[PDB]
Amino acid sequence: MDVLSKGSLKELLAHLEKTPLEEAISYRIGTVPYQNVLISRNEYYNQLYPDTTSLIDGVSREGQRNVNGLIMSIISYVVSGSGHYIPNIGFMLLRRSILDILTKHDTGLVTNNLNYGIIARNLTVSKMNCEQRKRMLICFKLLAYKDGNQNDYEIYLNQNIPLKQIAPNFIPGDMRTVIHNQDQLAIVGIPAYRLTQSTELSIRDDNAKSYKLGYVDWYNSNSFLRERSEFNLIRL
Amino acid sequence: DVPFVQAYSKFADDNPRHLRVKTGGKMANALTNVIRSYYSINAPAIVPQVEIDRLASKATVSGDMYNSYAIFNSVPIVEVLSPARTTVSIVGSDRADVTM
Amino acid sequence: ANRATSAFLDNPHPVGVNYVDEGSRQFVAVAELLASKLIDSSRESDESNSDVPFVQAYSKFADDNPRHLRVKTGGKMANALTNVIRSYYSINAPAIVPQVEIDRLASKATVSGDMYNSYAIFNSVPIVEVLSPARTTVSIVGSDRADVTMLNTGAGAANITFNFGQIAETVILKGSVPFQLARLNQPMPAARFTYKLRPLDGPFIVVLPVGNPLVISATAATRIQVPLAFNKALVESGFQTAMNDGLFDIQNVNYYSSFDEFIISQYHAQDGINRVSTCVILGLALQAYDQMRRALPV
Amino acid sequence: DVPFVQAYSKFADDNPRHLRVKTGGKMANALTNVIRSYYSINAPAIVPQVEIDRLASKATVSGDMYNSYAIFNSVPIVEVLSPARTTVSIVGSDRADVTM
Amino acid sequence: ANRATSAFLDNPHPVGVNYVDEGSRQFVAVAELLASKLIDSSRESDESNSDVPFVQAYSKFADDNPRHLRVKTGGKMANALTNVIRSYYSINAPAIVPQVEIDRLASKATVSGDMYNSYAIFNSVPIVEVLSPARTTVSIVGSDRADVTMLNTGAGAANITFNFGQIAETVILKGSVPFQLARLNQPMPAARFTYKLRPLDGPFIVVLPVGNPLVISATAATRIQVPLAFNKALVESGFQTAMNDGLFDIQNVNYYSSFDEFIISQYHAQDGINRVSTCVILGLALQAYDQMRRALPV
Amino acid sequence: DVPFVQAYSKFADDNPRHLRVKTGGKMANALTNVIRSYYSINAPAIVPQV
Amino acid sequence: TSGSIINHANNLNKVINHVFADKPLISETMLKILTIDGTTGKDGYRNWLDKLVGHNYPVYVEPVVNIMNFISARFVADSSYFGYTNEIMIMPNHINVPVDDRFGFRDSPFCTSLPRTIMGNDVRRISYNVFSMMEDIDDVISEGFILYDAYFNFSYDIMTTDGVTRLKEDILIVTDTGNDIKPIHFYIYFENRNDKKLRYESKMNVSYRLYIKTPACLLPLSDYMRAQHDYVSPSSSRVYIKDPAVVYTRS
Amino acid sequence: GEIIYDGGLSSKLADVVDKTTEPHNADGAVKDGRIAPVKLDLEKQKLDKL
Amino acid sequence: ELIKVPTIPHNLVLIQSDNGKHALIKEDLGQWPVETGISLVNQAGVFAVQLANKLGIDKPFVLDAGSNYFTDTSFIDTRKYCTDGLSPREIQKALNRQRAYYDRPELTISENKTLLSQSIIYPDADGNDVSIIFSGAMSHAIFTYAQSQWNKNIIKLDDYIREITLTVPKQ
Repeated sequence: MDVLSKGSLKELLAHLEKTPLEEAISYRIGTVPYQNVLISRNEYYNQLYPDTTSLIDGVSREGQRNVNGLIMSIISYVVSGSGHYIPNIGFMLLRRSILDILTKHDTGLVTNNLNYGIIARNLTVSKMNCEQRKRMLICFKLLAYKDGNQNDYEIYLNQNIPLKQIAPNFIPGDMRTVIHNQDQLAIVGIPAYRLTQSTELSIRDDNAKSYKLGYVDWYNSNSFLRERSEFNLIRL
Repeated sequence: DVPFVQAYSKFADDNPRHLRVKTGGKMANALTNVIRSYYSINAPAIVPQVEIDRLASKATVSGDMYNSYAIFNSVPIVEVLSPARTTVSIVGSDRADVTM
Repeated sequence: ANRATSAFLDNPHPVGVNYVDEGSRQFVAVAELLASKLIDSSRESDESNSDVPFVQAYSKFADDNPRHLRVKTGGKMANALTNVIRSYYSINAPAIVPQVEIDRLASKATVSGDMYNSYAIFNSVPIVEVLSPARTTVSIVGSDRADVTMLNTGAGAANITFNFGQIAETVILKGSVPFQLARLNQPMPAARFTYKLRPLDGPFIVVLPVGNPLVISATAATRIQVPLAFNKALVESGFQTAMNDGLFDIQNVNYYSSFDEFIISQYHAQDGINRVSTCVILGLALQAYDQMRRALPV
Repeated sequence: DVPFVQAYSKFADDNPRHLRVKTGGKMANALTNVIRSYYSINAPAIVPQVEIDRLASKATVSGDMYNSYAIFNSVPIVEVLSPARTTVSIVGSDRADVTM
Repeated sequence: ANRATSAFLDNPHPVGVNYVDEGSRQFVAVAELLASKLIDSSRESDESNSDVPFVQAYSKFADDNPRHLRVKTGGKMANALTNVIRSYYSINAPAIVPQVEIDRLASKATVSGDMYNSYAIFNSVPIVEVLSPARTTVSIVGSDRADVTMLNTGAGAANITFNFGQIAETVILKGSVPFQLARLNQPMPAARFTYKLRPLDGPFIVVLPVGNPLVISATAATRIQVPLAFNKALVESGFQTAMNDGLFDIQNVNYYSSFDEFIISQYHAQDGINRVSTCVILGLALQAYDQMRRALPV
Repeated sequence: DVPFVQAYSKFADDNPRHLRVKTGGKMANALTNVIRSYYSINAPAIVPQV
Repeated sequence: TSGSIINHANNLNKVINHVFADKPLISETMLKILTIDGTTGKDGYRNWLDKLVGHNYPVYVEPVVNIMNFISARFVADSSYFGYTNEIMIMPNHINVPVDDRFGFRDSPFCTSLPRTIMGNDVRRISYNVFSMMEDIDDVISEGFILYDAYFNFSYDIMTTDGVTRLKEDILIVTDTGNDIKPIHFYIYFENRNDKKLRYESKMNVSYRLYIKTPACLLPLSDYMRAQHDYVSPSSSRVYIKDPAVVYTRS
Repeated sequence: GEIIYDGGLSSKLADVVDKTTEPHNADGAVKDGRIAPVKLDLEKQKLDKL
Repeated sequence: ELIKVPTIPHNLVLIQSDNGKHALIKEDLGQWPVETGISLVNQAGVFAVQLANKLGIDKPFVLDAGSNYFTDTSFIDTRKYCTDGLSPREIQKALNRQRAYYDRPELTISENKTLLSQSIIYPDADGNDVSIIFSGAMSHAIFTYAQSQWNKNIIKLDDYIREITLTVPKQ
């Protein structure tokens, strides 16, 4: 909820600094992705409604323990609000924040030898919207600049013209580009008037709608409940 | 031209001008872009959400797409299995003529 | 080499040259406006218990108050509109209506009279010529949907040339079985069911293998500038009604199934851009004719 | 668009309007028709002189047509006479090439 | 039979597809505006000994004050304009200028980026094909005025078919001696010196009497929609400067003597409507290039 | 005719009159002679430096 | 419908009350005709207006109709001439926007046109009603937006000296029952580029800036020839006759 | 040394009314021509006037 | 009655900086409040009558500015310099102050005469006198349009008589 509410590059990067990797990953096994399933949408049809499970559905799915699984889990958290199930990551990586995993060399993780085309295919980039596409490219650029693979990032953008049009305009090493950036990246937010409490056809659309509807209640009643648990505890 | 000026001002968020051309404003650009995205999954789909929400707030109409029905007179002929020596031809969609 | 052409494209008769000035265009638009009021006031009067709305509308149209004994013909406007329609169709038709009456009738309402501010899409498929080899038989049936049935009895494949003219915007070709089609001096693509072509690109060559008759369905779209009040449904109804009433009966003219078929034929003939300018005014006149005669049938 | 509105009003005697073609007014028709009559004598002269005089009062100019000069580069070759054996051809107006 | 065609009409290379949106169109109009003000300020700066008016004009054009030690290249606007001209000419040329820079430059002055307000008349003669029978020699020379020299050695009179492009509006034909010309399957009129033709009418047949060569001089006029600021004198001068400066030197492109040949050749090609729209933007950009370089030579 | 009178007076150093030739004054004569001298080396080059 | 009848009755009474207030719109001759039966002047006029609704009577367009219509069209079309605009822009100081630089203003609040894109992205546009109900306004104003769907009244005072160009009041007021934009008054100063003190104040003291489209009434001095206009007065040898009657009484 | 910059009047973006305000329409830069919100005495507990 | 308007409402001011570097011409038509949520055209009509009152074009009028002129002391001038509108002297002072800031020479005699002769009054063929002055665009457009509308009702006496001849009795 908090990650999807951020609407600026500054706010998104600030949030990733304060958020440990534990929030990105999940401890629920979920189901295997890329499965043609029939779900129930009784609002519209009596028959079952076909759909395909993906990594950006907003529901935890099983993921491998390699470097790609950890990166895919982080990107899913940014664009869908929920991560995947990577078994036994270890306390050493869980305490580190998301940005250090993306943009630092002290994590002990070798993020080189990463193919952005393969990762984009696995995350179903063809199904995500402009804001989700923009957030995914931000993670790619941070990973590319840390490992000195700026050429491979440019090659990926050249092959994908639609992604090149909406590419973020910041440079990871320069602070001036971050402050002057005018991108809008807010998936959820408090809307003028309201939105009907009705279901949607797709798994992604319905889960995204559930986040928007619950944001208003989460905004008002989160400070006290979080503080009660935060008090008398040490942060990871 | 008073009625047209009011209507164009609401649609395009700008007054009509004699020297300038009447494109329709940002609503025209958004409407063209969403049409491109609807046709194929390879379309760019570039128009952001903040533009979509700001244009839906101009009028108060529900987005219900299931409150009525329409009849489409197209003839689906999935397959016409034919033995040897028999020749079958399917012509047309609105009215399918099968010659055997 | 054999040549096959669309039946509706041959010999477009000349159109009228009268009633194309600014004053006459205003009269046609005014006729459309007042005819629309007549139909709506007719339904309003029928719905309620008072015929006052109909009397008000008929008084403006016919310059006289309706009477029970007299047949509601339509007045001087009805007579003028019918005669102007005949003049448009053929240059041989007389120009009965004087200009002073047209100007008087055009002063009833304040309309622009501009006939080229909007557009409309027309579905007639122009097949100017299909050139075929000696052992090949080709037949073209239909205008709104053109079915080209091709059979070759030769030993090898035959190349058949299609020419859709330079006026149509897009042409979609569908076949019973997948087939090969490419422009001149271009490699043949793999067999596909559907082809989308720009007619201005050039003549299109289609490969015809032996046996297995291949029939191609053609659908075209053309854009013609028309007034904003143009309604294709009402124009088509007026065309059939005017044809049934004998408004188009005159020596040495061609007859068409639809106004769609009529306006495309004139466009493709020599001096076509100035021909379709008059045909558009005829379309708006027929749209007014359909509405007035439905309210006042004789 | 005020400067354009004022200029068009003086030229056409009618205020510019949206949803209109902006033809040019009565002044455009007169100029078009006098051009037709100037080309040859077979063209009709159908512009009343009252209309011409009324339009000539819109601006104050002398109307003199002999106070300056211009240079025209067309080459007049009225005749080129050659004997029986020779052949002569003339090509062009601005630059006449005579090949003999 | 032998076929003869105009030299400049053969193989028109593809044009660029970048910098054709609304933001880029405004940038070219802004550049044309500010470059024109630069020339006028320089002239007034020569009338009065003070260089202040030129300093103000250069500052608005180049975002910096003129400095005596520097070379006065035109600033960031001149670099953007030069790279934009390169992109329009060929699809192979890259697009260096970022969109952010163009948007910033376009905000200097308030202009309308529409490029369809007015029209311009171009004088290139589009002889698409000339078909001549055996024992006849036909040669075509020129683009602004085409001199078609023909001579037949056979005993019988020959018929030559002229196929001007379906794009030119009017074409005028003059001969050294009076000749006969007519369309397909139409009666042949008496010999005349001059003929005025509409190319849309169709191919034209000319008889060649045996014994003496016949030369036909052709002049054509075509209408292409251009912005109001368009000036053919400035565009033609800018085209030569761009060619001289080396802005059009890209592998696998075709070069033209004048801008009018360039725009006509692209028009007589596939997707000619779309190509001409890009060429019109190139013409206005070249007009800005001509005015700025005359004020600031390098 | 005031705008034309001032322009001619500056150009020709003389006031226009209704009964005179109005040929352009000494500036017109000097311009004619310098054009003659520029074209060929055999021209007199008559007009002095003062 | 009861709603239509109530709306018609209330609107009709408002028209009658306004028409008969101060100098009545209707002369006493028409009142005498409408009060022949016995009804009062207000009542007699009220029933006649109800009857005229839906009339097709042609009404001639008098010259003063056209004059008011012409002025009304220019009021809507050219809003900046009369002190109001249709949209405003609020941006932080650190964001560099292209502004009009013809008048030599220090931190000019005018732009030739409001930017379509800033730093490669389209500027967010929010309607005033949506902006009034926003509770996350603190996050939104960080990026910058354009307020539209409202009419904004503004005034400016051009000061001859040099100083910090600032607004008279704060940009916005935040209350529990919605947000609002405070009245806009500009203090525009001419710029001396080499004043380090006033340059630092502009960068540091003011944090947010408001931008509007440049008023068309303003015109630089170098373009004074654009203000040349022609007026035509009739000939002085004209006599105007007050009583054009052509006959006398026999007497 | 000489003092060039030492501070000055600082412009504040927002005026946060630290008190409860009854509902109101637009006033200031935008003036609302519609009628003010109607204060309705609804949801009474003890039944008065019935 | 038909009122006669002596002067033209230019509605122009000149604002220049103290150092003289920058100057501008501003047209002041006033400030008119606009209320949102209701139709703008209805408010425009109310302000239109007040605007016409300010410009003095509400009632039928005929402009007489022909006598608002003076003649220069030069012998070859023989031109009428209009008094109405923004005076060219103010533009000359503003331009001279601008040149002083840049250390440019002041306006020479030739340019001074050209600038001060910009506003003129000259007669046309029909006998009317045309005034060329410095004025605002909207003030010019509104004033000239109202002039055209009122002029439609001004007709010659002989034309008026011809319209009322049939109604005149014999007694």
